[PDB]
Amino acid sequence: DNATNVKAMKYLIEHYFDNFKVDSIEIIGSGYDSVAYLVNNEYIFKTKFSYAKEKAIYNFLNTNLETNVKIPNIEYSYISDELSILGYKEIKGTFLTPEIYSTMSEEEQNLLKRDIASFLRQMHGLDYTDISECTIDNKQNVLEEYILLRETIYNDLTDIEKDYIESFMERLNATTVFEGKKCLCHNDFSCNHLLLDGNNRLTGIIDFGDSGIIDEYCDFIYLLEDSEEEIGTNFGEDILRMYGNIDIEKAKEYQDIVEEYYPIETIVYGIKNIKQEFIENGRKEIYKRTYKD
Ligand SMILES: Nc1nc2c(ncn2[C@@H]2O[C@H](COP(=O)(O)OP(=O)(O)NP(=O)(O)O)[C@@H](O)[C@H]2O)c(=O)[nH]1
Ligand SMILES: NC[C@H]1O[C@H](O[C@H]2[C@H](O[C@@H]3O[C@H](CO)[C@@H](O)[C@H]3O)[C@@H](O)[C@H](N)C[C@@H]2N)[C@H](N)[C@@H](O)[C@@H]1O
Ligand SMILES: [Cl-]
Ligand SMILES: [Mg+2]
Ligand SMILES: [Mg+2]
Repeated sequence: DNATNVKAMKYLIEHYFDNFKVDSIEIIGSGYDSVAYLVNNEYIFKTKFSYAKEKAIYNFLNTNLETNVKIPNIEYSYISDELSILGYKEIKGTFLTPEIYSTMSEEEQNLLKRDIASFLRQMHGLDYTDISECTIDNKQNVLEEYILLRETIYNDLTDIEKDYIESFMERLNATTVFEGKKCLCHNDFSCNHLLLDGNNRLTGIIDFGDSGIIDEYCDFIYLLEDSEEEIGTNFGEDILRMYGNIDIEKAKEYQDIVEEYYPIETIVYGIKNIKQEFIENGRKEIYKRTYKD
């Protein structure tokens, strides 16, 4: 089942990109709706059975970004309703993790943080007129997701579940954090998308698949996150200081609101994609959070 999925994708790549010969192909990653392949120890091929926005973003950034940090440069694309494939040369490096960060010297850490702040400053500073179609309004997306809840499963939720959702919506309505600067954000800027070179400096960034014109605060939500997957609040805070001209408390409020939203986001994903286990997981997560002392 490892060896069979790969054969079909080898076939599709050779069918759709005429002169492309697959000598080797293995799985390097996968979401719940996509799979990524390392081909010829040289190319990444991201694939999905339903990437046009993602392509437009790479094409916009490879034109306009001034940076030594490498990003996917799309050489192969096939995009249709039922299948999408993007291919580009693998960016070489090692992914940032907590464990690697804790072994870096104070100075090594500082340089990495400066590299990050610098990349974000450059991306957030772009004139985004040429990708203006790629706007994203998170508040309005939540209101629309909430309506879909009300139209589907909300009435069958428990009272505890409903209180969690209502209490979130009360907070969404009171917050000011969606009313600030908009700019082009990576919008999934977690350390599993950041690549280091042999000196532990930022050498590449991947997965601009959720990128768009959105609140400036968006690109700090994972840098600020306190979890096993991410480095820590202090990492995000120092990066925020280095980046400058940004209200740190509101960045944290933004991050905290999105974190509160995660279980509802999980439920909504379950409804939209008809996957009951996601509905169950998000509801379960509500109980876990409700009972943490
Ligand atoms: N070293 C390296 N790995 C890459 C590169 N591009 C993708 N990957 C690997 O492929 C995995 C999946 O890639 P990614 O762009 O994050 O897509 P995804 O997040 O699973 N899919 P989607 O963005 O559609 O949800 C990554 O976790 C990483 O391991 C690359 O340029 N270099
Ligand atoms: N894996 C548990 C964590 O999930 C979320 O964080 C991840 C976050 O959320 C993913 O959402 C998936 C479900 O749709 C999930 O599979 C996620 O990977 C992801 O977008 C980042 N690139 C990596 C983040 N660390 C939460 N915001 C975080 O609080 C929680 O600790
Ligand atoms: Cl359920
Ligand atoms: Mg990814
Ligand atoms: Mg992605």
